Amino acid sequence: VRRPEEFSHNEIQLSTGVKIHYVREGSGPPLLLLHGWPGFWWEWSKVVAPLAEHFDVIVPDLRGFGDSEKPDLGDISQYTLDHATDDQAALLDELGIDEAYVVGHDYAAIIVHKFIRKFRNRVIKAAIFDPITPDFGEFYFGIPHVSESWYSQFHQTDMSVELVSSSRTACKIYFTHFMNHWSYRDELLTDDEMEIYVDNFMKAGNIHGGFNYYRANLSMTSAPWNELDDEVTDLPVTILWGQGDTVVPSLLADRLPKYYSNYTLEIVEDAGHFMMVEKPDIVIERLTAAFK
Amino acid sequence: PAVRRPEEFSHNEIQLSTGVKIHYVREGSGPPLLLLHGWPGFWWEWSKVVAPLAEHFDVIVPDLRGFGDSEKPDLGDISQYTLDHATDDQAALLDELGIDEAYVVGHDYAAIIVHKFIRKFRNRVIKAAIFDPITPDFGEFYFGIPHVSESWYSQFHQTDMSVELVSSSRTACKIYFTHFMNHWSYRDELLTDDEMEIYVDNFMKAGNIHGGFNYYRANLSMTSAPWNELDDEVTDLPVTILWGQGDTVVPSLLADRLPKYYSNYTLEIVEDAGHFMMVEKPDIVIERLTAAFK
Ligand SMILES: [Mg+2]
Repeated sequence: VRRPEEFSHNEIQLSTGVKIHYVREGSGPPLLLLHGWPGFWWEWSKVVAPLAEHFDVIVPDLRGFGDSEKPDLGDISQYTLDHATDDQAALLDELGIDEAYVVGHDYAAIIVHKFIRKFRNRVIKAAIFDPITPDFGEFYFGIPHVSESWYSQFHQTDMSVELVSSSRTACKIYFTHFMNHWSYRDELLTDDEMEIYVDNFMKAGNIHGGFNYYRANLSMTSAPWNELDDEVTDLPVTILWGQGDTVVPSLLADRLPKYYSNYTLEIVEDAGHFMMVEKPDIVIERLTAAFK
Repeated sequence: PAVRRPEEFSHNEIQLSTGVKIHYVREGSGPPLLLLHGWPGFWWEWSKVVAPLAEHFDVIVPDLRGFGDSEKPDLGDISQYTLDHATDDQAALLDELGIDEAYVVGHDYAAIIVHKFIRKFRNRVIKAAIFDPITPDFGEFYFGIPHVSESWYSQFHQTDMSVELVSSSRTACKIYFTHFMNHWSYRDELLTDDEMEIYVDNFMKAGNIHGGFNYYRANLSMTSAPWNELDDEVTDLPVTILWGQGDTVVPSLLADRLPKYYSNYTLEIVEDAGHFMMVEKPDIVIERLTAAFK
């Protein structure tokens, strides 16, 4: 287990008005790895050094997460996924990168979906794990998947922030459920690993900032998708799907042709929602091979 | 120390033909009147209306199985937490008290219990009243869009983590339940802090958190069917319906569904009341029940 401090840390101010934290190492074509919720850059820790043999690996914290800036926590409008998508192109800008390989899942599955249609000329190839497409809502908020999406509505309440942040123990109890339930195997993280997550989420504004994503993009009056996002894209895309993902299940894969005309699909039977945590060997091999 | 303390009632615990030990308080002289709580709650949610009602009724206020000081059936066996069981418990309690027929009042989970009781045990009801009723119709709306913004908690309770988090301390327990007491109420703050501490005292008892959540696992999981073909019966029992317009979880726009199941009822929408009519507007409860049950 390679700890957060055993990485090379950076912080820069982007044109989008927000300060973004990221780690970086390796040499080669740029490779941007984007986390979701629950998460922050460190969820990719198992795969950074191996990929750094072939890529300039760049792993930022999304705004509202990790050590990146939390916009005014009372301003839900700064937590749209469109903002976080613009943050990624502005990061490449600030680093003098013309185009990059892009990888995302969970919330970052939407960012990548948006990114390669709005910033097509900034992406070489892309990969998405357990992708989420504009037609996801009808299922996600439907019967019986409401059994799984309840947390998105929990996070609209002020009491959710108050309860989850009431102590380290309450924080660990809450987040431990999603890491395991959304995973193929019964226990995803070692206790020490989970403790590093609690360290992260007990940072000022991180519980609140993460829930604002749900208030900004998954409320009953939220409209996070754009007309642009309905475009079929012919970008070469690598799709991996964890058959164990209970919240974004692999059966939704029959919807990919609605939006992608040139993709590979691999359903991993013994993986769930966190491919880079549970099956890092696979993430490493397929990205190295797909990205030349 | 500003409301009738829970110690200041006449308590009794009784084993029933159904196999559970039921706890209840009782006082008053008159025709019998059974008052049934829901979630979050226990017998003491009716405490503001018991003594005023006890001047004309024989008030009987039990803890539902899984709640309060009533027995928790095996917590790993959700089959013992269906609303059919809790309805039978009410008849079993009348039996054990020598009561042939009673006035009956229910809301929330007890709104369902009453719906079933007045159809299966019509022989045992004089008249009934339901606050913010819940009909067999309910699921399509409760789990529909956008009400999933309000029913998330029913699915939260399916998880093991919900029990682990909410029982983690008095603080967590109080933060959690405070949300529902207030959010489901017309006014911003339903309970005084001292009243809330009594609620926390109750839910920090062994199995009261787990047991309450089991009602959601037995009756409101996606594989549940708590309703029966009988419950589709249209009943002509005279039913008093009071509806809090500020109720966010069982909203009063649902009143158009009542004729589907009731042919002899009164309806009054209370503008400045929410999900807990007997807590937020105790006077209306007292005045309406005493008027209807004469
Ligand atoms: Mg699992």
